[PDB]
Amino acid sequence: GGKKKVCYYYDGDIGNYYYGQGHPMKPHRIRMTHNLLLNYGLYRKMEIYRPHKATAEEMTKYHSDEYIKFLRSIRPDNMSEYSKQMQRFNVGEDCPVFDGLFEFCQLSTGGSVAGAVKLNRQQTDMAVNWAGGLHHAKKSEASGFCYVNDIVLAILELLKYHQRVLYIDIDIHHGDGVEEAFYTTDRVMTVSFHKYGEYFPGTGDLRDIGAGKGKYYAVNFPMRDGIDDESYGQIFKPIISKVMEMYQPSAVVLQCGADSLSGDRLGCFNLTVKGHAKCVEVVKTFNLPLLMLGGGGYTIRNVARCWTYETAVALDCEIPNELPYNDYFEYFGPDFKLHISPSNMTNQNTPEYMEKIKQRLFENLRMLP
Ligand SMILES: [Ca+2]
Ligand SMILES: [Ca+2]
Ligand SMILES: [Zn+2]
Repeated sequence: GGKKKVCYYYDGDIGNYYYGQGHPMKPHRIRMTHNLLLNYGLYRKMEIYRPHKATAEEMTKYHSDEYIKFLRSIRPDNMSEYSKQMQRFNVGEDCPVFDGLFEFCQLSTGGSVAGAVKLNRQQTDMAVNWAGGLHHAKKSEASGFCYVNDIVLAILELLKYHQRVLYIDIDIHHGDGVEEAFYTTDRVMTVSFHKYGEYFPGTGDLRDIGAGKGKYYAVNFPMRDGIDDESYGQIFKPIISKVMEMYQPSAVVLQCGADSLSGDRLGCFNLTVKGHAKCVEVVKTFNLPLLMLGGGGYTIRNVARCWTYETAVALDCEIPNELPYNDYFEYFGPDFKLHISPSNMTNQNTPEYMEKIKQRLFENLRMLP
């Protein structure tokens, strides 16, 4: 399918937002990512855009007027005047109020949508927005560190020019927000691979398959602790292949949540950057308008490496394992390499389990026209 034109969305301000003392979600990781790919000379091969700030008008194409209205108003100075509404909208602990909250959502969202609009116009083959991928956010509620669901809004944009859009979610956590939004339609197929069993967000069972017009247009691959490169690659390509064959989308959205990497602070998977990036490689080969977003990721050196590498994969541009000098060079010790080693954790996902789940999803997929 040849080399592909990549467009890439980043706001220099994004790293300055702070969830608070001790919070694992660190918007700084995107700036590190940015700096890393810059120092590898990857700006030479792609177009760089600074997203606009998405507006409430844009946000309410999915979200309720009341919830956005709230997000626009809530500040740390005025919290105690909003306790009820906070509780209503699950803003308080997991999803803290911080300085610039709304603007952060605006910039996060603005890349996802600008990416979609760019793809809609047939001006890029791939769009990259690492600040996006906030799959947990719900119509009137924040969840799992996400406030505004940029993915959904982006898909609402793609649906303007595409009958069928494929959403794939390789974050360790289940894409409930996206799944939920599109649960009753066939215009969006959602595919989430994720840890399942006593683990946020609690949804994403094999048996969760959509409803109504959208029965079989939601697909879930529940996994256990310690999944590795061979196990993941054993099933990702076969499943993505069958899905492409049966569903035939004309646009793909790929959430590349990096918390599925080995050594993640909150994750319990054992993938490498290469294993992780293999997913991007597989979806790439299909040659469809492809929007790539971020998501989870809490060992921030590993997040930087992951998305740097995956941007380079978008570009089909080989980069050395020797990290170039960069503004965060010390975060990458003691090795200063691009690629990571798996840990020695047990893979609870037997080869047999992986084959069984895949055979069951195959059954489900036979049910499409
Ligand atoms: Ca997932
Ligand atoms: Ca669906
Ligand atoms: Zn996650």
